Amino acid sequence: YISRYLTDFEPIQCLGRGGGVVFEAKNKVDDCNYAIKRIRLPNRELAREKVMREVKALAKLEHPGIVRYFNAWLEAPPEKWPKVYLYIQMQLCRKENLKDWMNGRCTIEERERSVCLHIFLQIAEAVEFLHSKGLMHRNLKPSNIFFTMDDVVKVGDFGLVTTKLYMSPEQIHGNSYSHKVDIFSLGLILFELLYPFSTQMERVRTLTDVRNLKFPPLFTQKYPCEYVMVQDMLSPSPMERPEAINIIENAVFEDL
Ligand SMILES: Cc1nc(N)c2c(-c3ccc(NC(=O)[C@H](O)c4cccc(C(F)(F)F)c4)cc3C)cn(C)c2n1
Repeated sequence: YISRYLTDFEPIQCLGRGGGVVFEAKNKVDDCNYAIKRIRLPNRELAREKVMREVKALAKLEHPGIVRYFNAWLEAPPEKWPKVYLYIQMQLCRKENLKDWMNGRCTIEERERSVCLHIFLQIAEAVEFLHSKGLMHRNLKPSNIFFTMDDVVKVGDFGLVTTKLYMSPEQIHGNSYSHKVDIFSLGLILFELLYPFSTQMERVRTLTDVRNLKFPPLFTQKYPCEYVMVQDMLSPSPMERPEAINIIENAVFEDL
């Protein structure tokens, strides 16, 4: 038995904690560094065949807000001590993610209104695209939103499933039946972009409050239009929240 991953790539480090795993690996033939994700597949035939049906439909996706796909492949290695792993090879993004970007700019000066909305609009446009193809991200949060080396915003890892601060409440109690879950996540992200934080304590407290529609008074005054958008997006009743498309069309972006 030969391992495809081990022959063709020389591993660099880990990028993603798994509960699967995400490595940085140089491809030997093309000398480029990729984000490789090793999933352990289920034992069940009909669980596996549902994952595979997914990679099939995600492979087809092309959008500027979706990380660039390269390859997907299976390995069934011998028992170290019937396990089959799925590898996906993705464009390696900039190591500074949206959390890191935000953590480095803790003054309203550094959070240039126009830059923030631009960043957000990309995240929103990506989510529209996914929804238009009857797909939901279900994993939007600043730690899983990236920039390319070309400095383009990408919605991060999603799909292929076997911190809860950005999940909608219905996502946290029952299965996340609705695709509106993504609209909720967007609500928080838009706010957090426009309103920097000094401490971790302050951030947890303030977001936890905004979830319950208890907005800082300086925010409500400083950004009146955004405040109504973020109120809509955070509607406790999913059916009340706007569609992805409705947010893009909002006049706040019109001329930028
Ligand atoms: C520096 C860096 N760059 C990355 N791209 C990632 C990623 C990062 C981003 C996106 C994704 N996957 C996807 O977007 C989707 O799963 C997907 C899209 C399109 C096709 C496919 C297909 F392969 F067909 F299944 C999957 C995965 C990782 C592993 C995670 N981390 C921690 C990263 N760090």
